[PDB]
Amino acid sequence: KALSAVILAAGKGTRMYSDLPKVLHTIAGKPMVKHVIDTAHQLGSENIHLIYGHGGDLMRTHLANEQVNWVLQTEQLGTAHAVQQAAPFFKDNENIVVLYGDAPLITKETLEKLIEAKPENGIALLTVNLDNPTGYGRIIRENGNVVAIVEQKDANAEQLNIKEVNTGVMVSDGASFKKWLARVGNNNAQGEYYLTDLIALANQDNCQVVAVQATDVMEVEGANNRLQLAALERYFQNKQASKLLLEGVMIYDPARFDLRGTLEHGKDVEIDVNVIIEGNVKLGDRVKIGTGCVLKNVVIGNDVEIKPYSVLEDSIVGEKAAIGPFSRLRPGAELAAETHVGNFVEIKKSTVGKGSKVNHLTYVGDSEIGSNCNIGAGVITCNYDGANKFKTIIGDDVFVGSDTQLVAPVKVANGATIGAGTTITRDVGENELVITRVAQRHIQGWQRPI
Amino acid sequence: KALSAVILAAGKGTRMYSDLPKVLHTIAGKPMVKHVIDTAHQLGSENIHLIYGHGGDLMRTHLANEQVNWVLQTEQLGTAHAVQQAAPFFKDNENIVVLYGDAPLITKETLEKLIEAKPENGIALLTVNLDNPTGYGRIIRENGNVVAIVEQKDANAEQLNIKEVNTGVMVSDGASFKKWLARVGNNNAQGEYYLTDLIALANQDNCQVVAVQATDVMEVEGANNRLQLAALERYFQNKQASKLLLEGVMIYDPARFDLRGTLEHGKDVEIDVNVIIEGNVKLGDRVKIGTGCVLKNVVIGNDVEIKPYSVLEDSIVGEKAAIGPFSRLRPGAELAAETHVGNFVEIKKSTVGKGSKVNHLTYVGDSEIGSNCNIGAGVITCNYDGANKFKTIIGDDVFVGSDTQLVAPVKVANGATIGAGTTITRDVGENELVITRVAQRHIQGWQRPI
Amino acid sequence: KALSAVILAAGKGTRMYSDLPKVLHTIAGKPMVKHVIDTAHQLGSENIHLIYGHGGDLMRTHLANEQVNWVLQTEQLGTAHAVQQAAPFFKDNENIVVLYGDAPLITKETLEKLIEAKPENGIALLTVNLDNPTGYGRIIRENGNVVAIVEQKDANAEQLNIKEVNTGVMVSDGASFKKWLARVGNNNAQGEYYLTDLIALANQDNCQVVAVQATDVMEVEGANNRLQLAALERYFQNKQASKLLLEGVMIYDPARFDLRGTLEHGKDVEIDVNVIIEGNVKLGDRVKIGTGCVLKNVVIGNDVEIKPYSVLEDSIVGEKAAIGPFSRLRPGAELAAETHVGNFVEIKKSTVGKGSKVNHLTYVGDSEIGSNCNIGAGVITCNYDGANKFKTIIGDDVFVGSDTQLVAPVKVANGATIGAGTTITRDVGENELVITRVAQRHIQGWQRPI
Ligand SMILES: COc1cc2nc(N3CCc4c(ccn(CC(C)C)c4=O)C3)nc(NS(=O)(=O)CC(F)(F)F)c2cc1OCC1CC1
Ligand SMILES: COc1cc2nc(N3CCc4c(ccn(CC(C)C)c4=O)C3)nc(NS(=O)(=O)CC(F)(F)F)c2cc1OCC1CC1
Ligand SMILES: COc1cc2nc(N3CCc4c(ccn(CC(C)C)c4=O)C3)nc(NS(=O)(=O)CC(F)(F)F)c2cc1OCC1CC1
Repeated sequence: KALSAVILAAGKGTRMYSDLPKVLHTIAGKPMVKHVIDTAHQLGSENIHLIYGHGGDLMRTHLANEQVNWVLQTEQLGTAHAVQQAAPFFKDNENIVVLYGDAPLITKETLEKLIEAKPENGIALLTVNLDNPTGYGRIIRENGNVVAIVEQKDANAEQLNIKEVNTGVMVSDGASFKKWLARVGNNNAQGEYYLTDLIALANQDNCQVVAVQATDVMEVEGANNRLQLAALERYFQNKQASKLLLEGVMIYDPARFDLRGTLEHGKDVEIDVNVIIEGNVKLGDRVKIGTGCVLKNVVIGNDVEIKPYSVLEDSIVGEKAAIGPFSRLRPGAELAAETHVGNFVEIKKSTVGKGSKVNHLTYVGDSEIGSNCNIGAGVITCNYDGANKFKTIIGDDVFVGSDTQLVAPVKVANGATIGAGTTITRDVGENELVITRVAQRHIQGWQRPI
Repeated sequence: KALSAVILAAGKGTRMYSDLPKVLHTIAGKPMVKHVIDTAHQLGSENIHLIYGHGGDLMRTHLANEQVNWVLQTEQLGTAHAVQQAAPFFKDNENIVVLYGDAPLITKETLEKLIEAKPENGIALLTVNLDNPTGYGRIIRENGNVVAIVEQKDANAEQLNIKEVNTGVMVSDGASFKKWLARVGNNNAQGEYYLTDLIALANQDNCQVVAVQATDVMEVEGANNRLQLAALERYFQNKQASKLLLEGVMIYDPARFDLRGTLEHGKDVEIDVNVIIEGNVKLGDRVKIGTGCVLKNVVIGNDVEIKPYSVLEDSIVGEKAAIGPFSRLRPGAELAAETHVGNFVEIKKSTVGKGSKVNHLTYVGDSEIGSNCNIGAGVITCNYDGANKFKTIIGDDVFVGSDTQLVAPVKVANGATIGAGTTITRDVGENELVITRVAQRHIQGWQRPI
Repeated sequence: KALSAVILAAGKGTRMYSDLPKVLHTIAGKPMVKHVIDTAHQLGSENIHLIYGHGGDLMRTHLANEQVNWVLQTEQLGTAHAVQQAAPFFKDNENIVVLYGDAPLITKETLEKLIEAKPENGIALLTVNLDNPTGYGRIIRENGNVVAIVEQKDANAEQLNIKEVNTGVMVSDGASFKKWLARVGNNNAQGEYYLTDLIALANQDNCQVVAVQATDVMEVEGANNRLQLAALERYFQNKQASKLLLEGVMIYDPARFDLRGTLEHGKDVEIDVNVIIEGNVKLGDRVKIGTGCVLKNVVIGNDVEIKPYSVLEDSIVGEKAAIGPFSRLRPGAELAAETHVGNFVEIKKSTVGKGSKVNHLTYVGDSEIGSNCNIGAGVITCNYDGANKFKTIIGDDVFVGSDTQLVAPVKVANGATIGAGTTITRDVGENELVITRVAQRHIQGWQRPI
């Protein structure tokens, strides 16, 4: 059969103590609900029906590009009534999986096992065994077969002893859902339609209710507060780190590694402790990343070593280049092959050509630097106090002496030499040597405090 | 009844291999004994009797402000004799809890349970179950009731099998203590009065000895060496991190978070991995703290983002300000709302006014900077080689060009413009433009090494 | 008896996905096989027979100084045939222990227990119990005594139930090895001589085969991929951290500590979270190391505090000196007693004399600085665009003003004073005051954009 999904994402998440709605809280840099959407799609869902409510505007701005059918929940009438709002879109002959935007770790493999165990015209539900089943809905079995679910507040002494609980995740065919949902009543103190009633309605229709137990508890675990979110984050990071390790990436300590995005890697990549990878990061062969580096949306060529406490964003680094320690690459930094970037160096929106070195205490912004240049310590690109930010153009084989200020817009042609302590405001021609003429007083026999 | 406490804090701590005495070793930045004092006070103790001895001078300097009664132990005659020194201060009608300055994690709740289980004229003692009870005093029970305690060196084959051990923590009324303590003899090889004898003396007086078992082993655990101290530190940090998480603080990884002081927080506060919080730190709503930051005695307004590897001490930061990465705030740094502090910037004892930006490679000390100023890269506040450190005063809307040295004492008035590479020694007036006139040699056809 | 060892180190390590051979992958900064060699030597081995093959050239370059007998494996004919290549070197009357260069954690103590349990003319083998023995060779016991080993692919339903497995580690006398090895046939599908056959051959010779069970599973664990390597690294680091803690080093969190080399320490040494120690590091008494520091091949005198995010390599630091935060010591940095090195300061191949201070935004290379000097913020040592790197010599009691460039080769004698913003190219004499004479335009009524 075909498949479509329903994700409940309307909940408030009061225990989060947040102006953000529950499902928008992130795991590895992306909202909980987004993980669930991706799994639903990877599962093969034709449609994804996102049921939303609380913090609606924030949902729509934060998930604008998500390939989903937006189903707004006006009146809060319980989960069965919410899914019923998505029900008119169900095709009779397709399976419908119900998921929760606050249980982000649910896997493709487990859901595939659940679908395949669904009997024709029946229900398949996910259940899980807990040492302490307190608070959750108990799974009721008559002679092996599943007949009902009983919540804590209704459970008798013996029922309270059942260690198998309801995860809320279930699969059934479209027509069955439409059929059973309509027959759910709200004769209760809270006056709302509970999704769990569908188990009894299937049994009363003499349809099979197969439970599939999940081996991994965390997979069906929901984050109701930030302690629980942190537990989920750590599990998810460990899962990501294990994969990379078995693929051949050396992570010196997976427990001190963070991937918040996607990583593309070559072979013999080494990643030291306390490194954070964000956005889209591509690493070529034999790249070495030292402790405390942060890489966000970067492309690193082969044989690049990144020394400790370097921070890179939206940057490109050519093969055999050397970065760090304490280097800052800001958006738009392009380093060609064999370039050197050293301590306390900031590079913004600039191209640095092959073999050029920028080794200490320097700021380069809005600049184009050619090949084999020597950019001295204390060199700074700046602007006049004016309207917009102009560019600095440096050619090949240029020597820029220590503590020189390059005032944009300015051009320094091939082979030029610029002496230490210079203020460059006029264009420098090819093979031109610029020296600052200093004026100094020398005072003899000046004695310092003894 | 009323309550007072006795804390044994005289021990040497040889296995620490330290010139510091055992109890002065820190958990979360404060001495072990200080945790115990605070718990004793929170418990409701009228008096706290600190028994001290080894490293006495260090105790008195390190705990000067502690609201305690200082009881010096001259002769080392065992624990019963030490408590006896505090005994003349016990009121007959008050409970007395005995605690240990090297078991820092003991909680208020557990101690409340112990006190309430104390029978009139009886004793209540804390005990705990261990898989491996080796080395510790075994709890001896006759037909359910506690009669004696037997140490390893006296325990027979069967007694050595008892898994319940003595934590040393006990409660009894004042008069009872005075009474039983006096009756403790020292007829032993080590020739000292053991506190444990009080169990037998109570039983021989036909008084009840109720044991209260502690559920959490770490709570009654003492640190005898630094391995054990580290285990205690990690437990204590995890307890602190859990609280903050349930209160709504997002700590991306509680296992890589350190709080060594007190934290005050608003809502939607996000704290990335490897952050250390020391002293008194106040965080407003929606503050973002990136990886590797250290905050010590700071106040952070709403909506401030602190980028990675920033270190702040005794500083104030206004709302919507931007700090980091690689920023240094030293004591006396005050940043007004909407200010910008960037990489490799050091700020010491300075006020920076609203909307001002200090973005790269800069040192500002002893300075007052107004609103909407632009402080260029490489700008440095300095002094003449003289006696004391003078101040630099900058008004509103001032432009200070790159790599400019401001030589204090100097004043730069509202709207002044200072060109790159300048040395400012004379006061700069309002709307005054200061440009350095450069002298340069230009040499054509200078060829660099090929 | 005497002892010699055989280490199998020829394996490919395909699952590592590396151009490095398996055994050259590092634990704590040194190749797996090197740990095994050191243990073999500490055990008391007269000879160490290194069997090698895959990535042979890399082995020989990476292990050049290892005191071993290099035994090249040309034809890959199974492990029994490999050890047979080392067999002509075995002395009849010595014990021979067989080890694996990919099981790096094997200890001296466990191997001593194995040797001593070896019966005369018999075999002693290491075995270990596993919950899940899947994939490994099962230990077969007849009435308590060890008779054979059966691999997964030959194991029947019941044999597959045996939870005791073969670690491959074994001891026997030289003559016995030579004797049993020769009698190993290769009548199998893979056509290779298996070392395990020696158990059956000993039993058929009516010789005792004693198994010694290992209590610690990780000790006999081999790293076949990088996930497993990381598990081994973490175990090994925790073992190293525990030792240091019990010796009196305060490591605030052993789970965030990394030692990749050797550490020599005094008393009351404090090491904050996320510190990496590499090469040979010596720490005197009461040294404080803050978070995120990296120390590689350094000597730190007594009472030195190293503030956070400092990186030191091949450097020497005198007693009571102050380093950091954000300080860089590059090879050849020597700091005398009571010196100060502050934020965003880089020091390369330079000596800094007693009480001198280098506190902000400074680069010192190839320099000699005397005692009690004041090196201002923004000070830079540089060179002319020439052939080699020349030296800067500064005497005692020199004041070097902010943002001064020192152009080597140059000498600044005792008691000289150098004003801010200076370019020093000529030698500065004793008690000479050098001030830069500035030329400035002042323009009144210059109004900035409103
Ligand atoms: C963010 O939005 C959500 C998320 C959500 N998530 C979950 N779950 C996700 C979390 C969860 C669940 C079951 C069990 N555990 C315990 C675990 C298996 C040990 C869980 O953690 C189910 N249930 C929900 N409702 S439910 O509990 O009634 C579902 C039921 F489990 F079937 F009962 C639910 C409702 C919801 O609001 C939409 C409502 C308004 C229409
Ligand atoms: C720093 O000063 C201390 C701290 C201290 N602490 C402790 N404890 C604190 C530590 C402790 C304890 C019991 C059991 N465990 C094991 C645990 C429960 C698994 C412990 O770790 C008791 N006992 C002490 N003495 S004691 O062992 O005799 C107390 C007794 F447990 F009752 F016996 C004790 C003495 C002491 O010196 C003062 C003496 C000179 C007057
Ligand atoms: C890097 O080089 C190596 C390392 C190596 N290591 C190991 N081991 C080391 C790894 C290992 C081992 C046994 C069991 N476990 C599981 C554990 C005890 C739970 C292991 O992890 C043995 N065995 C090896 N061979 S073996 O498995 O046949 C040895 C046997 F275990 F006796 F069978 C082996 C061969 C090898 O190549 C040389 C061959 C060409 C001559």
